[PDB]
Amino acid sequence: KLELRLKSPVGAEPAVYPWPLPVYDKHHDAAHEIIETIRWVCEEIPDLKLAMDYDTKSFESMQRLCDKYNRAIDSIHQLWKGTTQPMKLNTRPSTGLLRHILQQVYNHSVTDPETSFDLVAQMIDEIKMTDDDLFVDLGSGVGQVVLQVAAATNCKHHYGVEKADIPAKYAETMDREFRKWMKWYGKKHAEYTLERGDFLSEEWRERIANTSVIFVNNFAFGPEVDHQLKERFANMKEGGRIVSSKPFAPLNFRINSRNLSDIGTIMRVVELSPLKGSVSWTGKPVSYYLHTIDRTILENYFSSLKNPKLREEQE
Ligand SMILES: CC(C)N(CCCNC(=O)Nc1ccc(C(C)(C)C)cc1)C[C@H]1O[C@@H](n2cnc3c(N)ncnc32)[C@H](O)[C@@H]1O
Repeated sequence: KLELRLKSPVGAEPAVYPWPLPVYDKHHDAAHEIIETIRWVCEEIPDLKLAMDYDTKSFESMQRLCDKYNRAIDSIHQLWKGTTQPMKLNTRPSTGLLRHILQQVYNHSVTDPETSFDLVAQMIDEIKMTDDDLFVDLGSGVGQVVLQVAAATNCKHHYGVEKADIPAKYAETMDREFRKWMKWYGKKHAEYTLERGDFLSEEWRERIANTSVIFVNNFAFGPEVDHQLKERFANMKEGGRIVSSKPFAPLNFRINSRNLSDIGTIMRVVELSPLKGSVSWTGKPVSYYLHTIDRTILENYFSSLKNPKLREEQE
């Protein structure tokens, strides 16, 4: 049992990798996870970076990297017992670190098969959230978007619902791995829960109604599903928000007597700035749509109906 070990910068149990190092997929292996972990822990701790071309296929070369990191850590834990203040323990991971952490968790969780990551990141920055908010990802897969958002924001709670057996199972793991690795790096996340469920179900009806921020990746959703979703969103509170990959109402909705009951009567819809250098499987750059529950649109229309002048114009 030849092995490599990395010490936690905050004294959690060490990460232990068997030799020879496992490959995760055609683009990810333990070797580079190790290397990358070291680089990121160095970003967490400037002194560690100060204190610190490799052959990822030589055990001795890789052990010289680990020992060197591990000694630098010991040395840093000593420095903190002195007057130097330890790394503050309650912080959120930088975006960079979070990217690594999520890659790492994926690798250790999903054993059989994240440009989204960058998009989600853009959305986290545009969509201000606070401790008032409840976030849900509808059709949450293995959970990566809940985890990312839960790591980055103050929402009071974050949920993901997913109905298929496979992804839901991985999600149970992704949850354990995530908490484990976040403890390893000494970072906080907001509360979250990843659940099995169908978000079209009667329980979810009320839950959708009380959620203030919904992400849903509905591009390939069919008419029936998008329509059922519209009927769920109709019950949401003023200022509720939905971010999606396909808009649930037209962007220039003009309210009139034929379309009174359409969901565009009750929501502002905007196209969100795309991410430069993004390109979907289609070939077109990726755009995203923000809907904000705003029932003043319907109010003003009905006001207008009462005003004979404004009534004639329309008419
Ligand atoms: C492709 C989507 C939908 N989703 C998985 C995607 C993983 N999560 C995201 O990608 N979130 C996200 C990403 C980007 C944005 C932006 C901000 C718009 C860019 C917003 C949200 C399919 C999963 O839904 C389940 N699923 C499908 N239908 C249901 C259902 N009816 N009930 C429960 N789960 C369902 C399926 O079983 C499948 O497991």
